[PDB]
Amino acid sequence: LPESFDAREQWPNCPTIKEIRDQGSCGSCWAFGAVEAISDRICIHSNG
Amino acid sequence: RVNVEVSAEDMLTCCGGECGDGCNGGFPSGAWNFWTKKGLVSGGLYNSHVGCRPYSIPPCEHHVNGSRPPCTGEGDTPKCNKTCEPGYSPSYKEDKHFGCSSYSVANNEKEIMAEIYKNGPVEGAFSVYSDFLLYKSGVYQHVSGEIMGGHAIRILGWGVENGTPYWLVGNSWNTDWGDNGFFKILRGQDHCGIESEIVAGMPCT
Ligand SMILES: COC(=O)CNC(=O)CNC(=O)[C@H](CC(C)C)NC(=O)[C@H]1O[C@@H]1C(=O)N[C@@H](CC(C)C)C(=O)N1CCC[C@H]1C(=O)O
Repeated sequence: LPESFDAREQWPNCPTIKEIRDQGSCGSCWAFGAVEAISDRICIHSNG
Repeated sequence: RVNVEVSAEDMLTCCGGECGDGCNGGFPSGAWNFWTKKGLVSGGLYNSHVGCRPYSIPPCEHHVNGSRPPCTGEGDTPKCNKTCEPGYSPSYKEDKHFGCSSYSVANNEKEIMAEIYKNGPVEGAFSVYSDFLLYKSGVYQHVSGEIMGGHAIRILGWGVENGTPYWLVGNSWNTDWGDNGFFKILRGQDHCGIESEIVAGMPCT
């Protein structure tokens, strides 16, 4: 494995990876960590 | 075939007991499980009008001074409404994206790096101490402050800064907090438990 690795640079066709969201006044950190990574993954594995 | 903004609204409001307790916190693995059982519809930022179910809780200032109102530490969990916003197509049921697997990655820095390298960003959790709130840049390392609670985030890479190894992490406190919404935290010694609750999963292709 490489010394460094930035997912934003490695999958440039997947803008969600660079996105930062705002959970608002709610303890929904658990849901955000999930949906954000799920969005990145749906894009990264776009079928086959 | 799909670059979609997955709805945080749908996960937060409709998962129920299996994910924990809505705005009062929950379980990361429970959330990935929901994705595989019920799927998630699309949904963008607070009033973007993007997707089936955009986020309904307004953005606020998270431990910083900005132009938005200050956050007031968790409010009420909104209703689980199984409908898309007006004007959006397709319907709720057909806008659902399903995951085909949900799993936990071991507390092992190398296995976490391999997972991210091969399959993409993962979700993790760590203990937030008071000194983290003021983070601005560099590699975070807990020095002092009282425990504020657990926090789940997205880990999307790693690196070495000034000789100090770190994890590249995306917070969910908007972009005016920290380093444009991101931060780096000490890697390799389960610092604040950053390596202890890594969860991920794979989409149904
Ligand atoms: C089986 O497990 C257990 O028995 C323990 N779990 C539980 O008790 C329920 N889960 C939790 O309490 C998780 C823990 C985490 C380690 C997975 N917290 C959460 O889901 C949230 O309370 C994440 C969150 O949103 N935290 C808040 C509080 C901060 C201090 C971390 C936050 O970011 N906030 C709350 C307000 C808006 C935003 C902010 O402060 O800027």
